[PDB]
Amino acid sequence: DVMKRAQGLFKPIPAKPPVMKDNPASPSRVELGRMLFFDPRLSASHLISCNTCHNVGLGGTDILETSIGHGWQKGPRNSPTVLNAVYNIAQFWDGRAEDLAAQAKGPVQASVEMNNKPENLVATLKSIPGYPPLFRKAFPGQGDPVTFDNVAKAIEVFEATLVTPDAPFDKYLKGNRKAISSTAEQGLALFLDKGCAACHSGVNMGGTGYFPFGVREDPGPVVRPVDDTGRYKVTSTAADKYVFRSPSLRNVAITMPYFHSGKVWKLKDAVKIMGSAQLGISITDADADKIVTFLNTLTGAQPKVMHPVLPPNSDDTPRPVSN
Amino acid sequence: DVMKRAQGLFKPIPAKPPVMKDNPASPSRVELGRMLFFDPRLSASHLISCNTCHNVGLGGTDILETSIGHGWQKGPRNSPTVLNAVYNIAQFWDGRAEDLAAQAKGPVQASVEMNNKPENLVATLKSIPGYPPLFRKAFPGQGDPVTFDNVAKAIEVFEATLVTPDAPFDKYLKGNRKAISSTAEQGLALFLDKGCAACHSGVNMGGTGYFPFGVREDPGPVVRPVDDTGRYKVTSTAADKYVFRSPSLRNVAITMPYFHSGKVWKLKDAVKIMGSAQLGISITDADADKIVTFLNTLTGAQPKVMHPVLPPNSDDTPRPVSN
Ligand code: HEC
Ligand code: HEC
Ligand code: HEC
Ligand code: HEC
Ligand SMILES: [Ca+2]
Ligand SMILES: [Ca+2]
Repeated sequence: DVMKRAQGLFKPIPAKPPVMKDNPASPSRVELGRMLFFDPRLSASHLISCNTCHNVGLGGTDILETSIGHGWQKGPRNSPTVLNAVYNIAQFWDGRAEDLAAQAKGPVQASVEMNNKPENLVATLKSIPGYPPLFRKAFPGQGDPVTFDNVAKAIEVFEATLVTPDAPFDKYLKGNRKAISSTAEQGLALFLDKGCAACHSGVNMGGTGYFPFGVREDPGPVVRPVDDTGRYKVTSTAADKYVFRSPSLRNVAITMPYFHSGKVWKLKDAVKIMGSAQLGISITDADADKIVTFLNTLTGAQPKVMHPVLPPNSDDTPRPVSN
Repeated sequence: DVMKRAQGLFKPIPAKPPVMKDNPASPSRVELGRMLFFDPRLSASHLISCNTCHNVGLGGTDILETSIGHGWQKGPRNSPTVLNAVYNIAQFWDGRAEDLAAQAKGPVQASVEMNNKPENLVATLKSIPGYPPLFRKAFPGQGDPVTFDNVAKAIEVFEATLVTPDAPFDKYLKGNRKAISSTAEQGLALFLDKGCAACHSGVNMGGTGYFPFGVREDPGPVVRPVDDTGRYKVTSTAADKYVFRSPSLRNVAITMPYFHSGKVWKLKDAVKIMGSAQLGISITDADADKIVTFLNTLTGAQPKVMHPVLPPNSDDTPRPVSN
């Protein structure tokens, strides 16, 4: 039976946030991470926060082809969702960061994203009187707790709470056959039988390893821009050219556009391109429609996040830098 | 007694949101307005929402000298707080919009702010399947409820909930003498005795009328940029040159920088400039410090807003425009 086959390849998202080794999630550290995720003072301009590009109301992404950051500069890649990102084997589309705490240091410093630097960020947080007390509560064994590393750890334990349990497919995996429609179940059988679960398996429906984008056919220079060689830039290993981490397909129906280039807006087109590029098949329009109906059952409960009330500047807070 | 004098000039913010005539606040219409306030699809770029420039975590402002909108374009004016704006006599620093619903049509259309147009906004909301149902619930007697006017009305009844009761000064006005410090009470006596309450009175501590910025002395061409003649641009009446609405001073300690130009970062400097420019006095540093201690008692309870979960695009949703 397709339910039993699925139960051998995928797992539901747990209700409880996962534990980060060597980063305990106290109430104070998670609260601090939620404040920092929404605080645009993490950026040089004081205008961009993590929620700008990973909007918790829009599936943890920004619904753009590629992100726009400091100075209205467009980046090379589509912003992947923060939802469930804690269950991926590594972070970024090329897997270059080992975990969420390592990842968070990237956007802060990237000139086309937040355009900040660690020293300015620490000075800024130290100048906001309400922040050092919260760092002391969250990192109480440190003489100097307001550090870049601690910013990254706080944001990690907050992001570990941004999981989306209870999608209809997870209720199916727990044994409720009626939680998805017959057409969704036929999409699930097509997903399994065409081979998609090789690269999109486990608790996260993906995020499990590194694969060429174009195992069987080049997706072409729009969907796969030639200069973006993926993990090759990370490892300098020729076998990594055009290799990317598979994405988690959880919440894919609400995180358009698709692929690391953001050039494919319709989920049905992304499914057909995956069949061609990865599997050398031409998926029919009727089969692609059933697979999309199945992928729509992977949208989980969206987190319900209170927007933080952030502590005010002092007169010594650094002034925004917008150039 | 200074408490009795204050009770004759100011009033505390009511706990209940005020009623908007001809815009009833049903649960559905207020919920819709909260979704729209946080939805960056109100902008051409799909990246800017009202919360970008009126951040509910940062006192309802953006803590910049002047706002930056579409294309990284800097505007001429500092963003005033949305908190308590429902109690001002008119909206914008020049009072050119009669109420919050009229005001909301401005940022949507301004090329240096959201850079949208009404027809594109309506088409975009109609293309997001979850939005027309919510407009029907909020505006049930209309055959075509997804309109620009209705967007503005929904956002108005949401903004009428963004009031900040329970500041320490309001507890003092209700008869608790100990709710503010002796030094704050001395600041209050100085505020009254120097004449500041003529222009900063009532329920909102301001927002009550139109006054020259520079009754007694020109603040100079940095703090009062010469090309920004305030209400003169609205009325073409020469007596309105450099006339601006007085701001509400509620939450002023957390809404820096100050004045419509955003050029004065320190509240103590703004107090001294008000004494010179408006009253022809040189406030001493000790008196300015007591007045700032009093203004700090005007920070009320900050609203606790759940970030909305916004309905996803369809494949017919217009794609972002970033140029
Ligand atoms: C827009 C200008 C961004 C801002 C601000 C932040 N992020 Fe981001 N994020 C962005 C892009 C374009 C990408 C992909 C880049 C690449 O080279 O692959 C990312 C990636 C992430 C991830 C990885 C998720 C995954 O691999 O599945 C995470 C967890 C993430 N971003 C988190 C994050 C945080 C915490 C931020 C504030 C400190 C932040 N991002 C800002 C775009 C932008
Ligand atoms: C491994 C060899 C894969 C197989 C087989 C399939 N997919 Fe895949 N998928 C894979 C990668 C490495 C990526 C990212 C490629 C990139 O550079 O962007 C993807 C991406 C998708 C997406 C887009 C998701 C998103 O952008 O967030 C979808 C919708 C998707 N894959 C679906 C899918 C289906 C339905 C498949 C069977 C027909 C399939 N994939 C096979 C790796 C692999
Ligand atoms: C930044 C790019 C802005 C965006 C996006 C929005 N607003 Fe704004 N707002 C901005 C400025 C610079 C100003 C002052 C302009 C002037 O000419 O005076 C405003 C003003 C307001 C007000 C008036 C408050 C008062 O007079 O006390 C309100 C109520 C307001 N803005 C609300 C608002 C809403 C609801 C928005 C989304 C539709 C919105 N603003 C976007 C800067 C920017
Ligand atoms: C009317 C004649 C006024 C008197 C007397 C005082 N103020 Fe005022 N104030 C007034 C206006 C019209 C404005 C806005 C001017 C502009 O173009 O920007 C202000 C502004 C302030 C501010 C800044 C608040 C903010 O930017 O949100 C403060 C802190 C302020 N006023 C304080 C203040 C004090 C302490 C006064 C007595 C010494 C005083 N004001 C008098 C109009 C008038
Ligand atoms: Ca995407
Ligand atoms: Ca201000």
